[PDB]
Amino acid sequence: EVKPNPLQDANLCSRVFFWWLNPLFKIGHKRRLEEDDMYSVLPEDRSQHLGEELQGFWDKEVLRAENDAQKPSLTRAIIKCYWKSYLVLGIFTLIEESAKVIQPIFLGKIINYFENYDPMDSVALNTAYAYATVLTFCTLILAILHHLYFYHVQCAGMRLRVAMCHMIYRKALRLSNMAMGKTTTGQIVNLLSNDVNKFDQVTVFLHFLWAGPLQAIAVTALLWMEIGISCLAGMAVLIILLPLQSCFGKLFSSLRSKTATFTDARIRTMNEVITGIRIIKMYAWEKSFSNLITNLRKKEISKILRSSCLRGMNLASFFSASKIIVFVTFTTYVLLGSVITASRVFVAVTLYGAVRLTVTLFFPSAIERVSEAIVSIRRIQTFLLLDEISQRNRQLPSDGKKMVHVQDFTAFWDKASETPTLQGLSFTVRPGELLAVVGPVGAGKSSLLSAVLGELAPSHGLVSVHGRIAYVSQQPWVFSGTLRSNILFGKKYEKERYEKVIKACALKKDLQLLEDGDLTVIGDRGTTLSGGQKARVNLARAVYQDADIYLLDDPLSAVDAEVSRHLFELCICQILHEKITILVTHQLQYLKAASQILILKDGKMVQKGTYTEGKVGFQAYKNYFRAGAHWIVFIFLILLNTAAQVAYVLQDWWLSYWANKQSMLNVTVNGGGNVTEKLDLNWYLGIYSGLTVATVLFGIARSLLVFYVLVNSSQTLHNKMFESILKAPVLFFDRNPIGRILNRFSKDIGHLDDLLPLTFLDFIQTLLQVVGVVSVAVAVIPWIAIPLVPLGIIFIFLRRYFLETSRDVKRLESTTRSPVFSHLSSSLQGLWTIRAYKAEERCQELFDAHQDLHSEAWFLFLTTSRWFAVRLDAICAMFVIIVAFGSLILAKTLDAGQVGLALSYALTLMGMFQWCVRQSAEVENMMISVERVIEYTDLEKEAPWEYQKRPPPAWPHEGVIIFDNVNFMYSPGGPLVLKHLTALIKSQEKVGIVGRTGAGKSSLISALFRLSEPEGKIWIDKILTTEIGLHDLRKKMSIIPQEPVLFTGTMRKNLDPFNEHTDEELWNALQEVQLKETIEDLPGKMDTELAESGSNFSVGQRQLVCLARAILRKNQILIIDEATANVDPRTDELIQKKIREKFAHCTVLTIAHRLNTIIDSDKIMVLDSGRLKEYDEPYVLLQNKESLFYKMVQQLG
Ligand SMILES: C[C@@H]1CC[C@@]2(OC1)O[C@H]1C[C@H]3[C@@H]4CC=C5C[C@@H](OCCC(CO)CO)CC[C@]5(C)[C@H]4CC[C@]3(C)[C@H]1[C@@H]2C
Ligand SMILES: C[C@@H]1CC[C@@]2(OC1)O[C@H]1C[C@H]3[C@@H]4CC=C5C[C@@H](OCCC(CO)CO)CC[C@]5(C)[C@H]4CC[C@]3(C)[C@H]1[C@@H]2C
Ligand SMILES: C[C@@H]1CC[C@@]2(OC1)O[C@H]1C[C@H]3[C@@H]4CC=C5C[C@@H](OCCC(CO)CO)CC[C@]5(C)[C@H]4CC[C@]3(C)[C@H]1[C@@H]2C
Ligand SMILES: C[C@@H]1CC[C@@]2(OC1)O[C@H]1C[C@H]3[C@@H]4CC=C5C[C@@H](OCCC(CO)CO)CC[C@]5(C)[C@H]4CC[C@]3(C)[C@H]1[C@@H]2C
Ligand SMILES: C[C@@H]1CC[C@@]2(OC1)O[C@H]1C[C@H]3[C@@H]4CC=C5C[C@@H](OCCC(CO)CO)CC[C@]5(C)[C@H]4CC[C@]3(C)[C@H]1[C@@H]2C
Ligand SMILES: C[C@@H]1CC[C@@]2(OC1)O[C@H]1C[C@H]3[C@@H]4CC=C5C[C@@H](OCCC(CO)CO)CC[C@]5(C)[C@H]4CC[C@]3(C)[C@H]1[C@@H]2C
Ligand SMILES: C[C@@H]1CC[C@@]2(OC1)O[C@H]1C[C@H]3[C@@H]4CC=C5C[C@@H](OCCC(CO)CO)CC[C@]5(C)[C@H]4CC[C@]3(C)[C@H]1[C@@H]2C
Ligand SMILES: C[C@@H]1CC[C@@]2(OC1)O[C@H]1C[C@H]3[C@@H]4CC=C5C[C@@H](OCCC(CO)CO)CC[C@]5(C)[C@H]4CC[C@]3(C)[C@H]1[C@@H]2C
Ligand SMILES: C[C@@H]1CC[C@@]2(OC1)O[C@H]1C[C@H]3[C@@H]4CC=C5C[C@@H](OCCC(CO)CO)CC[C@]5(C)[C@H]4CC[C@]3(C)[C@H]1[C@@H]2C
Ligand SMILES: C[C@@H]1CC[C@@]2(OC1)O[C@H]1C[C@H]3[C@@H]4CC=C5C[C@@H](OCCC(CO)CO)CC[C@]5(C)[C@H]4CC[C@]3(C)[C@H]1[C@@H]2C
Ligand SMILES: C[C@@H]1CC[C@@]2(OC1)O[C@H]1C[C@H]3[C@@H]4CC=C5C[C@@H](OCCC(CO)CO)CC[C@]5(C)[C@H]4CC[C@]3(C)[C@H]1[C@@H]2C
Ligand SMILES: C[C@@H]1CC[C@@]2(OC1)O[C@H]1C[C@H]3[C@@H]4CC=C5C[C@@H](OCCC(CO)CO)CC[C@]5(C)[C@H]4CC[C@]3(C)[C@H]1[C@@H]2C
Ligand SMILES: C[C@@H]1CC[C@@]2(OC1)O[C@H]1C[C@H]3[C@@H]4CC=C5C[C@@H](OCCC(CO)CO)CC[C@]5(C)[C@H]4CC[C@]3(C)[C@H]1[C@@H]2C
Ligand SMILES: C[C@@H]1CC[C@@]2(OC1)O[C@H]1C[C@H]3[C@@H]4CC=C5C[C@@H](OCCC(CO)CO)CC[C@]5(C)[C@H]4CC[C@]3(C)[C@H]1[C@@H]2C
Ligand SMILES: CN(Cc1cnc2nc(N)nc(N)c2n1)c1ccc(C(=O)N[C@@H](CCC(=O)O)C(=O)O)cc1
Ligand SMILES: Nc1ncnc2c1ncn2[C@@H]1O[C@H](COP(=O)(O)OP(=O)(O)NP(=O)(O)O)[C@@H](O)[C@H]1O
Ligand SMILES: CCCCCCCCCCCCCCCC(=O)O
Ligand SMILES: [Mg+2]
Repeated sequence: EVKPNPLQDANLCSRVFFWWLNPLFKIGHKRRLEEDDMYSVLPEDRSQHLGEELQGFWDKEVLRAENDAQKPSLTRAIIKCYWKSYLVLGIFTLIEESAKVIQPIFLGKIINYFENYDPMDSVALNTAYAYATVLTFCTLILAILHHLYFYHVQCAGMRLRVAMCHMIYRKALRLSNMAMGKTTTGQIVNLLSNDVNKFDQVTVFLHFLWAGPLQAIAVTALLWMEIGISCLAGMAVLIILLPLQSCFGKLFSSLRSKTATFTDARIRTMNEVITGIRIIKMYAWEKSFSNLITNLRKKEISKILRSSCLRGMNLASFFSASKIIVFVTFTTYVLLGSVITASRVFVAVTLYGAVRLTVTLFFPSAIERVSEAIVSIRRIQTFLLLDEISQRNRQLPSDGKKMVHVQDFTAFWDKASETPTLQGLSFTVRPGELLAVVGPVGAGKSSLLSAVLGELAPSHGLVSVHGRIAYVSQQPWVFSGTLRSNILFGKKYEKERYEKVIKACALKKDLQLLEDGDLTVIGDRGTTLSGGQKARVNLARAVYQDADIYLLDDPLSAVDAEVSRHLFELCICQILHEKITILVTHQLQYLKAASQILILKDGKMVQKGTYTEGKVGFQAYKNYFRAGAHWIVFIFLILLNTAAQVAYVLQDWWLSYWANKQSMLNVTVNGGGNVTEKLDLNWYLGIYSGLTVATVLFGIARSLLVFYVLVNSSQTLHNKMFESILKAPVLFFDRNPIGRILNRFSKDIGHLDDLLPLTFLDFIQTLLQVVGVVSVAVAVIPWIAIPLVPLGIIFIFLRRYFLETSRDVKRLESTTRSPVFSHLSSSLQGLWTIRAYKAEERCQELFDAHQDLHSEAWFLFLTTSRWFAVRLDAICAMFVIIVAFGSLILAKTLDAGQVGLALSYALTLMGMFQWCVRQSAEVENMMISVERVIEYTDLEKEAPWEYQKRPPPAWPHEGVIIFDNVNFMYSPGGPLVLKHLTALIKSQEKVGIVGRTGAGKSSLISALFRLSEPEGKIWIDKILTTEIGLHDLRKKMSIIPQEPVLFTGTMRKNLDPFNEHTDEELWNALQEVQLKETIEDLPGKMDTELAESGSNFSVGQRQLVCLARAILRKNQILIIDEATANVDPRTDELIQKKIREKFAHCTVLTIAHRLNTIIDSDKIMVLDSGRLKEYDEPYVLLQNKESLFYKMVQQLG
């Protein structure tokens, strides 16, 4: 196979340290990874194996439920399948919990040694060394073993996901027709896409369901044994932290919902602006959409700011939660009359930190993921119990005959429907005869196709279909694979028959067309073909695959007569000599190749007659931030962050200093306790309370400020983007697909509004916490700086060596995930022919291969992530060992408080470091959206809407426009389309100027509607067109598009978005233009909210309302962008009467392919190669004596 998984031959040490992954990274560092550089899935992880095992378990569960007469449970089957393999990992989770719980005990033993320091006690030093050895043993167990266990847990989750997908596909291939109608293909694709990924997550935290509450209990016990009932107080706060935060989360969700609605609305308008941007710029309607989007964005940014404030409050609350817990518990401790010591204080601090992280991060996450997985299992289960075809029976004996007969069959697509689709049909088919049903679609040719017991199971009829069915559908379908596979469809390669189809079936054209040849791989979803090829290849599969019964829904209609005649002589008469030839047709040639004709209506068979009857630079970050706020604000922000972290560390430093001062104090004030230098509770307690209050306040302020500045940056960037895009040239929209721009406006902006601020704030917070831990350790033991310089350096290199590969693997997993869904989708389009060919196992194997490839991707992703995690935690464990033992080596220059503080922070460095590195990677990956946003933010814009000119009103005094040696450039650096066009429009005249091409007539538009870029001297109103701004130029030009599109919003906004017409004006304007009978009946009257792009208005009414807007607009000219021809005839007679008296107020120029629309026009601009050779009236031109007019009259018609 491919390079076999080294995990098979990997020994225990290599598997724990992921040593076997080393070669891959090497190649991952040498070049770019592909699918060939991949590792095959393990034999026990193959999709077929897991699918079969879960099939057995689920079938057993179904049988048990049926025996005991209750609804079967999928959760029961999943548990009964994976519980043995999961409880062992729960064993390891017990071990991990025990190590995490008992590490602070040995921390307290070392600190107690420091508390009772005696330089002459060697035995105490040896005991402390042994305690440090046990502590580092525990942290290595925690470091390299939680990661091996985590990889196994994630592998279990991936196994569950793969088995579930195999289950779903196996069910889908056996789904029913009416069930297919009940459930859409989108629902099933969604099941494979987002509803099954939850199983990849729940398994991560499932064991915590019993690990969290238990560990918590244990911690409480230990805490009691240290400080008694006071510990409970701290625990109480932790408990309070569980509901309240969850409660706020609920509120969070609510706010999110509201924002969603606004976003959708905005996005809708976004689509409506980008798809019809040409029209928006054509009509000079930019102000209306601009203000509408401004209002929508303002509301959205208000709701997003509220949600961001809530999330920032949550982050600040968790950041300061440890201090609140410690402050409460130790204030209770001191106020009860006790005296604090470094050992007990820092044991309590470490235990509280561990238990708080567990209880407040893993347990609620475990509950949330379990609930999501439960609802997903419920949905997937109700799909697996979705009614399947009432059991599709293996076909009845194909005993050499072709005896089929239908006698008063009343069974349809939906049995409950009383309206007959097919019945009356009562005939008998004999072996070898050729039949061919021909006639109108009717209501049952599909039933004759499905007469293979597809969807017409006989309620009263009885059809003995014998033989092998070759079904061809209305829409031919081509599956994912190689052209050999689609032609072959499981059949063995037969060269001569393949040649036979290439000659008789005339596929040599396709051989020529394919870019690779006879080895050409069918593209994804089989696109490397055309409709003729898919229909022909369906018939080709049937005839090559030498089936017996051939059901063809008009495949010879699509193909040409040559191939059709070839298959009658060669195939239908000779090769398909003893095959069923059900062929619907409408030409006269397959009508005359047939022997029997079937014509159908609702049910009753009328007759049976015969014939004669990579990274983002500092510029990106700088522009994002300076887009956020003034650099003074950023100086204030970094000062606030530093103050917050300083207060966070100093709250514990105050406890440590109390301990250090307390150590000197124990020496004189405790042992020599007669003087009773009682600690001034007011003084000491006040500084402690002030420090913790300052920590809380500074954390809250920093979180709020970061969120506010980032959200403000997002809002300014979005506003700038809309303003910039609104001024984008039509060239940008022509070059860039609509989907690309819509995606840039939707996904990146959603990122910048939701994910980027939160991730950036979390990364900054965690990085500051890590820096605080490192600085505490360095401050306590300065020599710790010496080994820290190499370690960090190594980390940097390591990071690169991972990322350079990691991104690639991630990219690979993205490109390997969409094929699976497409194959499922492919199965859904052609399920009929899949069941027709009895090819369920082949499609199952193809889906299994697609899933196995994606399983390779997912396995690589999990394993590489664990490799990096193992090395990072090894670095952190090395740091903890270094701190604890360098503390032990000297000890002379250190006291209990400093050692306790430093060790507790080293004991917390691990999780924080993991969070910070992964979050930094996430931020760096997500900043590509910011890069794209800045790219759109600075695209080239056109001339300003108003320049300086500003003509006096009543401007279109003359309406005279001329062109004077213009050399047209359609696109900069493109072809030449107009060279010295010299038209003449008189003053104060109901006369117009029109060109023809989307760029020649747009040249006219550049002169007035402003959409192309003519070079030549242009005289509008005896003033050059150039000096007039965009809108001040766009204002006096009325126009009708090829497709008079309609925009979502009120009816009032569509008729007049600028509100320049008084109400009785719209009333009498629509009655004069006769739309009033249509609009009076509209429920919204004038302010009717239109449907999706004006669905209710007819196309005749859409052109009518655009001409009507122009009429209220009261311009003197109007351009019909080749629209006098694509006019509905009531409108044609109408528009003739219009330019006689109704558009009398607007000038129409009729350029068209409908000659009747142009004979009436006063002037015709004849153009060859896009050039005006002759310019005079049509009447001289229309007769025979004329050059080009006579050519269009002759040849063009
Ligand atoms: C995960 C597990 C949790 C429980 C547990 O294991 C790991 O935690 C360990 C702590 C250990 C003690 C630590 C300190 C010393 C001092 C040392 O001093 C020798 C002095 C001599 C020089 O050799 C003369 O100077 C003798 C041994 C002793 C008492 C350990 C005994 C075993 C203990 C109890 C272990 C216990 C089974
Ligand atoms: C509700 C939450 C879940 C359960 C739990 O947390 C809170 O509820 C707490 C009750 C605590 C015990 C109450 C009283 C004492 C007596 C004391 O002094 C006398 C000693 C002498 C008595 O016979 C000889 O042992 C020693 C400690 C002990 C046993 C407590 C231990 C911790 C315990 C089990 C805590 C436990 C983890
Ligand atoms: C959900 C709940 C939130 C918080 C809470 O429980 C859980 O946290 C507990 C802490 C308790 C105090 C701890 C110790 C004592 C002992 C005794 O005073 C010493 C007497 C004598 C002994 O030798 C001289 O030392 C009297 C009672 C007192 C003050 C407790 C009162 C109730 C308190 C405040 C509890 C409070 C309701
Ligand atoms: C965990 C949650 C956060 C809020 C809270 O619990 C829930 O946190 C607890 C702190 C408790 C106080 C701690 C200490 C004392 C001193 C004692 O005085 C006799 C001392 C004696 C020897 O020192 C003679 O001097 C009387 C009781 C009192 C005031 C407690 C009252 C209840 C308080 C306020 C609790 C409060 C409701
Ligand atoms: C602290 C004590 C020790 C531990 C423990 O007890 C208390 O903590 C509890 C957490 C409980 C689960 C939390 C959430 C759910 C989801 C729900 O599914 C959605 C259904 C809904 C969707 O809309 C309605 O349809 C099903 C129940 C389940 C899995 C709980 C199971 C029992 C559990 C494991 C309990 C466990 C024994
Ligand atoms: C990012 C920033 C880099 C620099 C910096 O912050 C973070 O690093 C901090 C460390 C601080 C010192 C720590 C300990 C002491 C000892 C004591 O000196 C004798 C006192 C004696 C005679 O007065 C008493 O009897 C007090 C002062 C001193 C030197 C601190 C000074 C400020 C310093 C330099 C801070 C400085 C602004
Ligand atoms: C981004 C953040 C900006 C600020 C910050 O981090 C990064 O900068 C660090 C400065 C550190 C203190 C410097 C000096 C000491 C003295 C030491 O004792 C000396 C005794 C001596 C006798 O020989 C040596 O042995 C005890 C600790 C303490 C107070 C430090 C605590 C942590 C502090 C506050 C850190 C603080 C959080
Ligand atoms: C921008 C940042 C704002 C905060 C901050 O930096 C800059 O401001 C600094 C002030 C520092 C303290 C100055 C003096 C002392 C006294 C010393 O006690 C000697 C006892 C005895 C020995 O002989 C005397 O004779 C212990 C250390 C301590 C408390 C410093 C702690 C760290 C502090 C709080 C620093 C803190 C990180
Ligand atoms: C940002 C935060 C604000 C500032 C702050 O944290 C950071 O900085 C810390 C430094 C601490 C002081 C260090 C050393 C001394 C020793 C001794 O000095 C007696 C001198 C007096 C009598 O002889 C002369 O008249 C008494 C205690 C004192 C002043 C500490 C008190 C608490 C202080 C001010 C802490 C305070 C909360
Ligand atoms: C940052 C925010 C501002 C408010 C605040 O946090 C949040 O700031 C904290 C500082 C605390 C005070 C510090 C020092 C003392 C002196 C002591 O006695 C002195 C006697 C003698 C010297 O020995 C005088 O010369 C009495 C208590 C008192 C006033 C504290 C009270 C509580 C206070 C006000 C805290 C308060 C909650
Ligand atoms: C972070 C939170 C906000 C700020 C704050 O709380 C915590 O940080 C503390 C800094 C403290 C002062 C620093 C240095 C000393 C000198 C020393 O000795 C000289 C005084 C002498 C007479 O001149 C007699 O001691 C002790 C007193 C004093 C002035 C502190 C007072 C309390 C203050 C103002 C606290 C303040 C409210
Ligand atoms: C984000 C950054 C992480 C790293 C870092 O900043 C923040 O963390 C700070 C901790 C600082 C030390 C704290 C305490 C002291 C004691 C003092 O005692 C002199 C007494 C006498 C004998 O020399 C004077 O004559 C000497 C200096 C020293 C060791 C600091 C050095 C600078 C350090 C390492 C800082 C370092 C750049
Ligand atoms: C790149 C890294 C930056 C940090 C660091 O490494 C390199 O820079 C080093 C400088 C060292 C100090 C130098 C001088 C002295 C004087 C001495 O007083 C007795 C003097 C007597 C006997 O030496 C003369 O003969 C006490 C110790 C002290 C303060 C050192 C402490 C450790 C320090 C801070 C080291 C620290 C780990
Ligand atoms: C804690 C763990 C320690 C080991 C380890 O993980 C962490 O550290 C990682 C760093 C990786 C190396 C980075 C760069 C090079 C480049 C090139 O050699 C240049 C040679 C030239 C440079 O100066 C002269 O020597 C070839 C590859 C090599 C050596 C990488 C190999 C794999 C290494 C050793 C990884 C290894 C698994
Ligand atoms: C300490 N910390 C910081 C942090 C940041 N934001 C938070 N936000 C909230 N709401 N709650 C928290 N507890 C929290 N914690 C952590 C710790 C662990 C993980 C964690 O769940 N998992 C692994 C990786 C697993 C994963 O989440 O994908 C890690 O990187 O530490 C996340 C954040
Ligand atoms: N999915 C379906 N659900 C219900 N009824 C259906 C379905 N598909 C087809 N029908 C029935 O069949 C009718 C369509 O005519 P059909 O028998 O498919 O003609 P045809 O095969 O399209 N003929 P031609 O186009 O000339 O090859 C429908 O109007 C229904 O009566
Ligand atoms: C304490 C953890 C810090 C993590 C922050 C990331 C620091 C990365 C510094 C190097 C950036 C990348 C250098 C070029 C290589 C690349 O293309 O990624
Ligand atoms: Mg049909």
